[PDB]
Amino acid sequence: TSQVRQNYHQDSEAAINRQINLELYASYVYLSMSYYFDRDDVALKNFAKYFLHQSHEEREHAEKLMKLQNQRGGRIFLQDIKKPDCDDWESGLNAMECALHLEKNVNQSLLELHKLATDKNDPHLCDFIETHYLNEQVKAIKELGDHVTNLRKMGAPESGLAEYLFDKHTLG
Amino acid sequence: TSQVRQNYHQDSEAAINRQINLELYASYVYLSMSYYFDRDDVALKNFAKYFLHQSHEEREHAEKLMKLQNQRGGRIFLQDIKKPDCDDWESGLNAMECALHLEKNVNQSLLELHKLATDKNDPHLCDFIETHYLNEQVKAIKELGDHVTNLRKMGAPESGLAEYLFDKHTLG
Amino acid sequence: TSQVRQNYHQDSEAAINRQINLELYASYVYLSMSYYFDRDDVALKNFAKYFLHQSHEEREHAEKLMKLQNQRGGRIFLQDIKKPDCDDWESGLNAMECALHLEKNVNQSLLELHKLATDKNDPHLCDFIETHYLNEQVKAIKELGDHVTNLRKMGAPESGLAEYLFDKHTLG
Amino acid sequence: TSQVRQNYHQDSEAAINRQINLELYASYVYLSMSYYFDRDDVALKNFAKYFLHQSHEEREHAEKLMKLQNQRGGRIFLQDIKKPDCDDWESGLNAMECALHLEKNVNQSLLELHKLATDKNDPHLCDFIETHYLNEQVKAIKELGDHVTNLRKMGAPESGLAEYLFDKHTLG
Amino acid sequence: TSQVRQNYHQDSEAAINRQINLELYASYVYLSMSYYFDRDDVALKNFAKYFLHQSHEEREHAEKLMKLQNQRGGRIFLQDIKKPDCDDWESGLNAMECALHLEKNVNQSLLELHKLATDKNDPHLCDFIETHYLNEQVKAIKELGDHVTNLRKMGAPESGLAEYLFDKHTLG
Amino acid sequence: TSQVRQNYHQDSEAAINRQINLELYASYVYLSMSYYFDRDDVALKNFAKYFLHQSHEEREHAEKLMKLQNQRGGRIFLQDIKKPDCDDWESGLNAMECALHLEKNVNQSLLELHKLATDKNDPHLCDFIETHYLNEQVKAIKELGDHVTNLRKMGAPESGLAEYLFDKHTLG
Repeated sequence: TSQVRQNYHQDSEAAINRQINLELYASYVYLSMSYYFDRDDVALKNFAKYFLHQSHEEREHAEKLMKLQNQRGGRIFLQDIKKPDCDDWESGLNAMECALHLEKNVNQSLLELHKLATDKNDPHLCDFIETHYLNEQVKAIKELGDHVTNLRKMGAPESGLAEYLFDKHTLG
Repeated sequence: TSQVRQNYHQDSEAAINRQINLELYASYVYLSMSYYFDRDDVALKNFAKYFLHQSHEEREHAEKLMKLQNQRGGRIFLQDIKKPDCDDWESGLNAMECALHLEKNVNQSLLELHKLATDKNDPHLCDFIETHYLNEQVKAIKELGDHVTNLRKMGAPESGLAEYLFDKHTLG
Repeated sequence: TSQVRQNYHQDSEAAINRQINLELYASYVYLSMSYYFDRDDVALKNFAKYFLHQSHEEREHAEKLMKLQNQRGGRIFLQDIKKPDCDDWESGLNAMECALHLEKNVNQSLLELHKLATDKNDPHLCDFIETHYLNEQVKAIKELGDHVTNLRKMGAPESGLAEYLFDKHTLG
Repeated sequence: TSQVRQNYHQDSEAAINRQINLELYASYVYLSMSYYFDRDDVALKNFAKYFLHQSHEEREHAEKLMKLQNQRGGRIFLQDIKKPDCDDWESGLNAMECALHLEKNVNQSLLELHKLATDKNDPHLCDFIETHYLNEQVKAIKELGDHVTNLRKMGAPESGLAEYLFDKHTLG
Repeated sequence: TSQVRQNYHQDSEAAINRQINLELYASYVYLSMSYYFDRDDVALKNFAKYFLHQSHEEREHAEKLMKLQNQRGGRIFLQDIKKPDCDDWESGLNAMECALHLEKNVNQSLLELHKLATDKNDPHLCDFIETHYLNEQVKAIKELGDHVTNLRKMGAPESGLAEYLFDKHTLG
Repeated sequence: TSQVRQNYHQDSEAAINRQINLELYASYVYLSMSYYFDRDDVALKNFAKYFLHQSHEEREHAEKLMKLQNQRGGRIFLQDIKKPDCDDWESGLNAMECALHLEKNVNQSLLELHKLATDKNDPHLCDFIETHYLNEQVKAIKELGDHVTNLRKMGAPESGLAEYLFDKHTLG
């Protein structure tokens, strides 16, 4: 019914709305993680800053998807943003592993979205996903994997000195 | 159990968590409103920018409450962020009135929070609420009331020229 | 026969030449529209500037396609540029709607071109179309739809005050 | 019927429209010539730049005539822009000679236009043609004649070294 | 076994390693060509600079592929870099033609890589190849074709004056 | 047969070509080492940057030898560049020790080259080797020995904290 809509299938619109919800959920998870490390009994300021930055970037991803939905003449339908799985993230390493797993889930959702856009012969949507989301996801996953590897090699779970020094030198 | 907690009652902590959820919900409502006016069949860019700015500011309010919760030794417990009441906001005037009503609800919640902080003899929390939230709320309510009044006097609901000119001159 | 030609099918070359003609035709249509609004009995200077800018950008699109044709070793075959459908465009709103319809036709042609490039396994051509034409087309269609919506809500066809004020505030 | 029309005869208006078409045709011819020299089997970049510059200037001439038509209260009536006579221009010298012949035809058309304006006692049109078109045409014809003479003296048709060196030193 | 690997098929990893070897081989060929023209009995400094620049750029292409291999969780497996086909490149024109043929082989390998990435439903790899390699390859092939055409038209193989002047004016 | 050759014995030319191959092989080894430390399961960015810098410098050494070969009228004869001994370098300390051993082999080759140049009474070649290669080799060997010593004293092979901190403070 939109005057601008062209070659934009309904399944693509629904999947874009689902992806919007997933990006908002990721922003919420990162917000929770950020303020876990601000606790007086955790007190790792650079971990908190890192996760707050990630939360803001995920909000940006969601807003770019909403802009895309309006550009193609689809209609945005928002849903509840579910609370994060954990309230206590238990360590810097555990938070990094959870973030890695979350970003891999988001990547899988984006790949399914790209496959749907391909099956519907929507080159603009495929290009939008490739240009703005796929490489960003690969970069984020690689960075999180590097952080997890370094924390593990330092002996992070047992020794708080490892997490302290990683906070200052890598995230600082 | 927190080493920093002092004169911070459990009811105050619970009410702060509830206020965090309300601020996040307000940010979500403003996000929905912002991308309603970005639609090709609505197409009021300055309304969209205004509501996006409000959404970001509400996110900031929520984050400041989370920082307060950590400062006093309370523990943050996040909940689901419920979807906004409407998906179609139907006009600039209707969105402004809904925003006014939302900000008045938020003000009422903050006043109840202040009364609870007073009854528990928590001067730091009372001062935090007064300094960072009460006057901001009064300013926002006054501004929204002015916008609603001007739109009504222009004849906004019937004439789209009113909404167009308000978009350019007041929100521009 | 070209020393540089590689994975460039003849159907792709023919379709590129057809697209060149369509882009030149669009530039001509926008030129006609621009100098309609320069008439003393129409006298909407910002409408004229907008459509002249669009005409120049369409010329740029055509020249970029010609450069592509030479880069891949195809040969350019120019055809007549047909005169525009109308000499009197009758209003700012009517011109905007005609421009929207023209840009949608151009988008449909580009999508058919992309499908042909996909069927011939020509990734370079597909990427060229996606990178330089598809998102530009989506942006142009969205912008024209917004202009049409605003003119309609202002009451443009009946009232010349609407067209006058749109000229100064949106296109100014 | 135009409120601004004064001492502007119908034959003058028709001849101005014909001149607009001729200027657009010249721009198209120069565009074809420019992208002939961009071919991988021709590969004379400065010839291509020269002819593209000429094409843009001819577009400017056409637009100035359209502005004149609106200034005097006449009405623009566009026609088809015929495809250029050649798709393969066969050498730098051949293209230069064809350009010389085209500019001489355009000059002859402008002189007939001036004679018509004189016979209708239209001093403004005569002055417009003299001030903006006649001396520009004489300069262009002289420059093209100089280029043709130099290419001939270098032995251009037989030796590609002549065309190469002319491209770098004269058109560079 | 990599914590970051996702939607990255083993055939894609093997083909990426093969492409790394091909890019390194191209860098080696260009190095040989560059120092052929530095010989006292050849003595064309700008040809040498051109081919050295190409050698460095091919090294950059190889390193970018290695970075890609690590980003996706694949493992780099290096092989011998075979010596170039020729030690005496015999002329500027002959070297340019050999470079054209080499770049066309590299383009064919990249197109096969893209087809493999498409068959394995790997949009990130397809986009990486399209964004960073395909258009660069097309540009390089077009430029080499232009150089070959100009050298041939100047009479390069027979006359050393042609090669001398091409060295100063085109490659200078 | 070269017009510039003077006091340049054939054995010297052959040994220079062998040294060119050895320098290229060293560059390849350092490239392999650099992209080992870029792996997600190793993730020591400053080790990778150090070894990439060394690889580029070895390429420069090879190119300077090729320039020398042309300056004296000898002829360059390139050979295959053999793949590095290892694909998994297993630790920062192990890579540093392997680099030390490689640089000592290169130094031994250069000393044999200098002895050959002395036996052939070639003062220019002896001075070239002394001025551009011998002191650089001694500096590199000393630096690598210092790095190995520090890593060993930190307990590098067992503790990843040692390698992490060496990465940030010494190579950072």
